[PDB]
Amino acid sequence: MLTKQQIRYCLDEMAKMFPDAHCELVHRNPFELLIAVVLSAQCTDALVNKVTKRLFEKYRTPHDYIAVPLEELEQDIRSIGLYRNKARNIQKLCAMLIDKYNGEVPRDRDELMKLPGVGRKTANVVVSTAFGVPAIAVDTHVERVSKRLGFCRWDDSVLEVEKTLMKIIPKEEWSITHHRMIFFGRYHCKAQSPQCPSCPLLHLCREGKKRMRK
DNA sequence: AAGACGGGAC
DNA sequence: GCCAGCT
Ligand code: SF4
Ligand code: NA
Repeated sequence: MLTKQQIRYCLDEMAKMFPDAHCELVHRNPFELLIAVVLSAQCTDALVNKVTKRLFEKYRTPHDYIAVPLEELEQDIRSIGLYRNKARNIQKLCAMLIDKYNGEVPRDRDELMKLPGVGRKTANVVVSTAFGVPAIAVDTHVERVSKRLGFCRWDDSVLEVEKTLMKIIPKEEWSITHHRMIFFGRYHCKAQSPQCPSCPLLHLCREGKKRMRK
């Protein structure tokens, strides 16, 4: 594992490759963000944006979603994949907003997790992006990056990764940091073929060196 | 707690 | 013919 100073180093380095890193899910309000992320599970942001482009014009409120039969909503998000559970989740999710959350989107991370299709990662993205509540959402790109660079053990839970990062990054930079990591991994340290050869972090990256040899 | 859910880049 | 998080 890397020292805290080296992880701070690494992050700072990522903050130079991606100064304007941000959430790529296109949204206009917390409600649209929430649906977007839910639709995100095991799916590219690019594709989600492609679909919500039209989806968010037909549906704009929790009442709009629960007004149509499951079938319809399913076809509206057919391209996404996992559209059955997602369609059922969204409708139930919208019902809850109405029944227990005064028709709005709750700003409490744990509360969000009560929503179907909304896990910790999803809940963290929402509080942080929509509500400014510092939080580190650990997703495929954050987990991989953390593990290859040695931010943590190759065997830690996403939760352990989250706690690890929280211990390091100042509360004030969790969100932005998280975003830079996503970018660093989505666009550089890519799962399929990482750009190790030109990686500013190859010098302290066990995964890079290992990949360079092989 | 493994398994089930279901367009794009090689 | 691997990559993008509830029961
Ligand atoms: S060296 Fe390679 S594997 Fe390590 S962070 Fe850079 S691109 Fe990722
Ligand atoms: Na949930």
